[PDB]
Amino acid sequence: QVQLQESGPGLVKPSVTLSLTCTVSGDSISTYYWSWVRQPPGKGLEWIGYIYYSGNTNYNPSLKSRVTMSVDTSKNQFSLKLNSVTAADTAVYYCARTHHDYGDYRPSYYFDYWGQGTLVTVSS
Amino acid sequence: DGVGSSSGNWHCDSQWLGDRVITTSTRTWALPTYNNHLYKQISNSTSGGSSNDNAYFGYSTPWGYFDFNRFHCHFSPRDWQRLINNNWGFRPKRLNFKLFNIQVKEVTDNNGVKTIANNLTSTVQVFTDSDYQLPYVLGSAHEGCLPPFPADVFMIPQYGYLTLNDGSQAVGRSSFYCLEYFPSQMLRTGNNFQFSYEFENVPFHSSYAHSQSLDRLMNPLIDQYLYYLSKTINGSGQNQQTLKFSVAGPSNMAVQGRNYIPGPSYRQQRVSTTVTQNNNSEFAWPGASSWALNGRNSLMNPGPAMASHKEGEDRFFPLSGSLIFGKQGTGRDNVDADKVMITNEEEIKTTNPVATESYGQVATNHQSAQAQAQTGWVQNQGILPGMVWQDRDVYLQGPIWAKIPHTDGNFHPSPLMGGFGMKHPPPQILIKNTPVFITQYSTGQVSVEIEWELQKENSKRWNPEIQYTSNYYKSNNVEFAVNTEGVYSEPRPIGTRYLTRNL
Amino acid sequence: GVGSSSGNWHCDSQVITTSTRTWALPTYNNHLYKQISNSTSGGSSNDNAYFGYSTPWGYFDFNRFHCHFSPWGFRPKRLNFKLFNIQVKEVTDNNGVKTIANNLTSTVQVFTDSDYQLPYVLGSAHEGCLPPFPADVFMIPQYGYLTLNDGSQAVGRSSFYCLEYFPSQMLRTGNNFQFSYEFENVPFHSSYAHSQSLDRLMAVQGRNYIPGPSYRQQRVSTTVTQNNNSEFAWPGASSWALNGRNSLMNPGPAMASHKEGEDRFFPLSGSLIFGKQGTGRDNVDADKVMITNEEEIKTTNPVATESYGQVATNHQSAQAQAQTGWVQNQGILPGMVWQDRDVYLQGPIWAKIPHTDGNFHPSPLMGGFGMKHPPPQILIKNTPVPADPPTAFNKDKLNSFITQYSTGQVSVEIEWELQ
Amino acid sequence: ENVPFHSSYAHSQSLDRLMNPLIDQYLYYLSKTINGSGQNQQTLKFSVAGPSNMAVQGRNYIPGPSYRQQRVSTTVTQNNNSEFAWPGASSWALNGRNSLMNPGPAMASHKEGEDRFFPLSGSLIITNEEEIKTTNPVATESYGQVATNHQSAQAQAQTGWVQNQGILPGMVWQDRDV
Amino acid sequence: QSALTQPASVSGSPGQSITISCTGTSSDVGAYDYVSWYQQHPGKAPKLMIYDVSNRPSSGVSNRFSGSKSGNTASLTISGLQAEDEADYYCSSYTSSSTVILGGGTKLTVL
Repeated sequence: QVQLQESGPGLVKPSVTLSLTCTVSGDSISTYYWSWVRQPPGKGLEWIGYIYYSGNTNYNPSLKSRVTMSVDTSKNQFSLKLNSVTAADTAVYYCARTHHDYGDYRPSYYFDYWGQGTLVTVSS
Repeated sequence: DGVGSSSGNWHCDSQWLGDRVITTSTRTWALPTYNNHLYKQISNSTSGGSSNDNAYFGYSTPWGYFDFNRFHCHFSPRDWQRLINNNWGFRPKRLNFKLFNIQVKEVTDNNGVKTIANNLTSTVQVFTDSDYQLPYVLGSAHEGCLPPFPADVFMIPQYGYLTLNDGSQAVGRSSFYCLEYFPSQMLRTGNNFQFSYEFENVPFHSSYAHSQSLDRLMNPLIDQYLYYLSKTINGSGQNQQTLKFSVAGPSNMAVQGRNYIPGPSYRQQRVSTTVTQNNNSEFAWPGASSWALNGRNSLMNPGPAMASHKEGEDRFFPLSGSLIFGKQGTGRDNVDADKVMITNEEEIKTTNPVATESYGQVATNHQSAQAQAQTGWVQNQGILPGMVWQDRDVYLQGPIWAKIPHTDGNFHPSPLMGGFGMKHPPPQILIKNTPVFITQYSTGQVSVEIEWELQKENSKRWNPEIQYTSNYYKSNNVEFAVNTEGVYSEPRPIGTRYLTRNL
Repeated sequence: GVGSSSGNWHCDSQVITTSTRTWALPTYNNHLYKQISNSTSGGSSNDNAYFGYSTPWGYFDFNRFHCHFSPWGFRPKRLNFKLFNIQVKEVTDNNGVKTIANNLTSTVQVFTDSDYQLPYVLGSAHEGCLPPFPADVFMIPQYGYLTLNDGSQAVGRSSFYCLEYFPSQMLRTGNNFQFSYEFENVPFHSSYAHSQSLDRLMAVQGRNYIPGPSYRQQRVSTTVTQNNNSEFAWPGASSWALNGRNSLMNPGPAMASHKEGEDRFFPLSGSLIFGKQGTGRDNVDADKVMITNEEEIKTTNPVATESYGQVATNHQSAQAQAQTGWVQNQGILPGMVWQDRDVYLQGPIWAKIPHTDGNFHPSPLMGGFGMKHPPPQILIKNTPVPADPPTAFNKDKLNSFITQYSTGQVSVEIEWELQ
Repeated sequence: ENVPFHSSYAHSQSLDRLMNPLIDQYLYYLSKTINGSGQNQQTLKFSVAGPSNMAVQGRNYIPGPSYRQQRVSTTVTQNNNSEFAWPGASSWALNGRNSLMNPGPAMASHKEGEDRFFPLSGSLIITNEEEIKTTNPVATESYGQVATNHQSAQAQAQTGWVQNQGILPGMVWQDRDV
Repeated sequence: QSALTQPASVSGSPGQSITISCTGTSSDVGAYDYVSWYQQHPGKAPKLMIYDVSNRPSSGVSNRFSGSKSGNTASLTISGLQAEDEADYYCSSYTSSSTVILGGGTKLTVL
């Protein structure tokens, strides 16, 4: 019974970094990867990147220069930071758990749980 | 006893009685004639001998040999589960081997067609080396074993051996062994072969993971009566030297005194499974850990037993520090990481230093008024008094035993790929078709029966263990079973360490 | 019964030593098992991170030599242990004064772990020992244990033990408890100093054996001026990393405290340091503590602050001058011979060899007798007595107990073999 | 008193040559780390351990313990033109005193095909221990190389030479001949 | 890396099997068996349907969905079409550069 919940701003001015947190409830961050996926309205899904409980992170190459993620295991939540948000950044941001079996060397590519999603608007 | 009288039956089962398990496997084998009945010198320079490190000299023999030295020969995946979930340890006891239903087929090739008919008077030669006089090749983890799945027919591998060399050249002290110089037992189609073997006493392999770590063994509620040095200065300024001593207690656990320290380390380079985190250069060979012998460099593989990675870092594995199996149908050369199965030895973190980390630090000088204290890193550490360590894990795909080299001295003879080291392991069993040349080959049945001894757990742990389990999954195929084409596969490497113990 | 004695005081040494003390056992954690971590303690740091449990149980620890002794070789043979004259006292704290009265019916639970199924905390050199002077009344220390942790958190391999789940013996004020224990065979600890040195058995002569292993310690002068003006307690200290946490190397492999002539130096973490009577907990000067020295083993063992020696770092040639380098740590070589660490009046007696695939020279590094089956842990608690429960039924566990504690006597008789 | 037989034989096989030449190992090793000749090339490639590349094969046992020694040539010209008899020697210090490591841990006197060289303090005087070369490491050589760092996209992988090596589980060795 | 390619829309009459394909390079779909499919309804989060090319999650996915892969192309087959079936579908794969890439998605309409 993992339940993801994320919170953040509705509206954000341009050239301002965007911060978003996601709280895992009913289960812990544990040994799983934790990903951020954004969907612009009427557009396809895009994988921003994920973070692991030990802080190891991987990001989308296109967004890699300006994206920072952080996990906090005590508060049982993880967050996302985006730099220089513009018009393109407006999206629904989902925080989805990415399946990973601890201890085997198997890439973790797919999302078996999802957050409700948050709508972020970049506008002046 | 005759041509039309079966000389043996088919046994394929496992019996669990008390503390012992008796597994019996039976397979169908096929023995070609090798080297056209000849003994041919072989060397690197017959292959071109590209490198000094790869230089070898030896001989290839017409004889084949039976290799049951992997666990999937003797254990179904259900038997292996029933074992590793329920037991703290196991070890072989007795071995009973049988060869029977010998069938020799003579082949006649004329134009495109070929005829295969029985050759009734033909013989097969089979003997065991029970004095260990032949070079023992079964502890090198070569292919050519009995198939995991009982319905497969396997080809008997060819025997060969290596002796002293320089470059590709032999030397005066090199040996040559004729395998006809051995009394052996010849079999026609009605004869059969058997012998029994007794495993020499070895320790139980530890099929468990420690529930405690070597540095945490203390009572967390109580101070030690030992003191440690907390401060060498009073504050900021000239001439502040002092000696202060705090007592070691629960708040500062890194400074408490301990009776035992982690086992030895020989550092490995770590490779990430996320390739972009790895360096953009060719470091497979140049960055490897190696040991030089007689001027030749050999990779250290897998090496001493050490945790594959530091906790929270599954992605990294030591370059040569692990055992890497193939998936069913994997290629021989330059396969991708999804084509192989990399074992993980993380269960030994509790007492073994991480393989890709330094052992620790030491002082490099004498501090004094003018000189600051200086520390180096220990990249490799050999045995020190008060070390404890775990041996490497064993796998369903992995080897069972190895032969301890006959030598003046050795330390902790356990083989570095895992399993049970023995000065008198199960003997080699050599087999060939007696020459007549007429094209000829044989086939038949082999049964191998091993008694195993079990060490049960009495554990008082309240919460449930980790067990090995199949997931409840919806898949096109079921794991550890044939596909729609009849090809058996072993999806993942299964280790022995699930149950836990106190340290 | 109530009006009789279950045991007689015995305090004599014959070699057979006997000790007897008076103890007082409180109730720990209000009769509960509580999960502890560095975080419950304020969160600490990475080297200090731990996860475990604290139990209501206490335990007896006689593991120091001054418990059994008043002021060549020896080793324990047999152990005899008795517990008697148990008194369970109750406390009613009412306004100005607390009232203490005998609760005659109450029980005390005791069991030994003789299958070694609990985490074994006795070999960690903790306080809580029987006091060295026979007339002192000591408090019995609380039992707790540590498990696997990734941090302040727990992994799925972390285990939880309940001590109520062992069979134990219940003792009222008339009942007593005894068990006997045989020590396993251990070598005689060598209570002597060599008269000869390994090298003088002359620098260039050939020799059959070599000095033992080393892990070099930093050197500290007891004259403060001769030490460097910087903070090097931890930053300059020898350590070993395990699963990504650095633990100080303490005391380490047995090594000579110092070279002949300089006795003002001590290895940083290489020695056992003890406190003087009444010494504070934190930041006490060099006079408040006692710094041991292992000078006597300097015959077979290298100096802890000295390098082990030199090696060749290259191939000399007509173009190349020979180069050497200092060996800061040396593992075992065939042909080494060494001496183990000395035991002290104040020091530990035995330790538990961890259950592992392999060990080398299992003798514990702080001194004493390394054992697979050491003297078992002896666990004790006051049986909880509930105060009056409600008169309508409720499913919750009972959170209200009578304030209560117990006292009694402890005798421990160890036979010793001499050389 | 009860003692083992002195071994008076020479092994006909070497520690790194124990395997069967004809048959491929079922184990895999990491043969290639980059696609090559380009920017941002990173890949993991594995190959079956083989007869062709015996150096990378997994092994149950490893060579015996070594302490490095200086190498001396009988020919005067090959040796350095200086007095390095004591300064270049390998020694162990006990109680503030340096004692020469004579003879020292058993090690091969020289590599195969190198009759001229002898360890500075290594052998009894000039005997040779070429017989134990198959199991024991040469006394004038590094034991091997270890990794000295964590590689990364920023940092190349490094190694260092092991001049002395203490006992490791899995080591085997021969002792010095009488 | 570059995105997986899918047809913009597909439609099928109720009760008839339909297939959606996604094409990728030899580095993503072609090299690995790491392909997953997600089904998304408007105003809701995507739901995992296929993982590991043909595997389905233990609960919440009917047996009417099946994944498959050939060469550089992966495919999602829905049979016995229902009204609930119409949704947006996404291909997703694990690439050679250790990153996750998805398809553009295809909208499926049931008549």
